[PDB]
Amino acid sequence: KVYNDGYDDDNYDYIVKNGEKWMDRYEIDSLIGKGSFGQVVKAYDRVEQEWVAIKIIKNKKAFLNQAQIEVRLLELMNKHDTEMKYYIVHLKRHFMFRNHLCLVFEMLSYNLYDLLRNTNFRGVSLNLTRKFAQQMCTALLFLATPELSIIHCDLKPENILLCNPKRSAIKIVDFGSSCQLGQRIYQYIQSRFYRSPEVLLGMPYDLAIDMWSLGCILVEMHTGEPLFSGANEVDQMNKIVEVLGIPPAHILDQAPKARKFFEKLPDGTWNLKKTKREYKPPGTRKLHNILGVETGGPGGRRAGESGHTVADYLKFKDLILRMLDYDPKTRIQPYYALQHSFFK
Ligand SMILES: FC(F)(F)Oc1cccc(-c2cnc3ccc(-c4ccncc4)nn23)c1
Ligand SMILES: [Cl-]
Repeated sequence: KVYNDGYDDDNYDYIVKNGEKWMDRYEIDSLIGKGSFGQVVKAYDRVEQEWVAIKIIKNKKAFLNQAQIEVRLLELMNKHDTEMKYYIVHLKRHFMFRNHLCLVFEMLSYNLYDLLRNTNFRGVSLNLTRKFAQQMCTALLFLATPELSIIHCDLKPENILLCNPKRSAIKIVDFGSSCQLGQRIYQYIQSRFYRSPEVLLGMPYDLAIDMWSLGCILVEMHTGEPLFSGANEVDQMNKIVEVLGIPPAHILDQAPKARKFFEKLPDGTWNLKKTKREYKPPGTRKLHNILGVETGGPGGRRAGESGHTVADYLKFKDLILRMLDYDPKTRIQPYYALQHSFFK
């Protein structure tokens, strides 16, 4: 019958019903949320006797194909992360159910965007930020293992989950957009706020694009707001240039999409194309002041508060700037990010 025998909605999602029992094994409790891939559902595994989160993929070839890549990437991670000490959500198994691929995960709590909303977008503390930063650098270290070389390609606050509302532990979720070094190279990957300059410029990219995203995420987690909130690629590039200046000439010379944001003057120098919206001149929106290094943190909301010293902010800003290096050949890599003084 049409609509998968009446089991699916107009968006190829399985219509979730509380209390349903799948495979005479999973007792579905309730829907947790939806994403572009489909839905995540809270369930009780009768066999293992534990709560699980089941990701129900949309009943559509394009989404099924992405989930098949995710399964392959998580299974290859499990072969190297059997202790699970590396901070990636753990896939327990998968199965097909009513023409939906279902991935069974350990149950986690809500995501880092939800954590910001509980904060009313005032940000979490610098100490909590440091703890988040340390775990994500360790995760990026694990993904950089040569036999893995996995690029997540969609790091953002909604793709990082707390294990538990009362603890600082986090895990990275959702590898449906992910890939390994040496596969297809795409335009328009990564969520726009977190999209690296390499990808905007249509250049080849590697694991460093996740570090760029990480840098943007960490500032957001403390300020409460995206660092670079582009409405489109040109706005996105221009907002990056406000904080970090014009990209180096050697990179723009190599960039296939450079002329979409920049032009060369007769003397050979690269300048922003003018499109209305007017931007701060390049490099004048100093991150020193977005973080309010000498002025009580973002918006002054940390004035008079311990664990927020000027030296802490100077170390934080230094680490962030290394993560937002324009050149992916020198952008700080996970191993050395973990030796930065912000963590000592
Ligand atoms: F927003 C939606 F994701 F739809 O629903 C949500 C929203 C807030 C949390 C979760 C949640 C709780 N415990 C887990 C474990 C894994 C996963 C996951 C794995 C792979 N890909 C995506 C998610 N999610 N999850 C799912
Ligand atoms: Cl600065």
